[PDB]
Amino acid sequence: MVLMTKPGTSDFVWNGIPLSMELNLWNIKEYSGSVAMKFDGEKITFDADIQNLSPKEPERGGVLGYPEFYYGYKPWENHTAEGSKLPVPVSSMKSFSVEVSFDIHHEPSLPLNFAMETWLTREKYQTEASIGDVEIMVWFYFNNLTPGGEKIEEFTIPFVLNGESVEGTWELWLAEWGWDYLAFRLKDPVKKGRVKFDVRHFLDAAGKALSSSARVKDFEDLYFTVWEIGTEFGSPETKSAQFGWKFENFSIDLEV
Repeated sequence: MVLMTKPGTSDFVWNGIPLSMELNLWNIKEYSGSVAMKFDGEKITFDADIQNLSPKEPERGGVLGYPEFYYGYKPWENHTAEGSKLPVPVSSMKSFSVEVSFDIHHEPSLPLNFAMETWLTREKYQTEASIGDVEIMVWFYFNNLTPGGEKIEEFTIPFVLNGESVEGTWELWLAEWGWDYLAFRLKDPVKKGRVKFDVRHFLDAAGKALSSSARVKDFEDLYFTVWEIGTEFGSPETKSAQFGWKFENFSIDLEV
């Protein structure tokens, strides 16, 4: 159904859910080698064997790319597939569960993570995030990579792993950049498996962590715009990257 072999975005429908896939190499100046992202109606796969890498914005440090798929409106791209129910204000979200099976492989030293995220914005359809907005990530896996900012707290948050109810311990990392960056990183990373969890628990934790903020105000009034799922990779010193992944059994349930 969808095959992309260079940076780009395509919409698709998976189990009746309208989505967008983005072979996202946003911070890569140029590369040699190959990338391929595919959706065949039942699974999305991504593979990369690229070299000659260097950051597009060196001084910002951080990752090189984030191949991913998402439901909703991604502000930085002013894009959403047609028929999405997002954005919705945080306060209207009773629940938003996400379930997916994943299998990630990568050369051993590669800075990489399996991360999902949303952007909470003051206006519904912004084209950028700035002071007053929030980026919230949820990392189920990481290899030789720490989130931006610094660790400020740990949260116990439940989820279903391979069909079993478990309690994860999540480190919350915070950075105040052009917007507020919050990353919850699971202490026992999982490289492969199936997870089902409710985004509402992460939004509840973020709100508690930002209640004293001088930048983020009226947290519950922000708009939950999108749910992105992918793998960030790279660092300012990564010159080549070989990894790939497969996502299957995806579903989301939004209750407002």
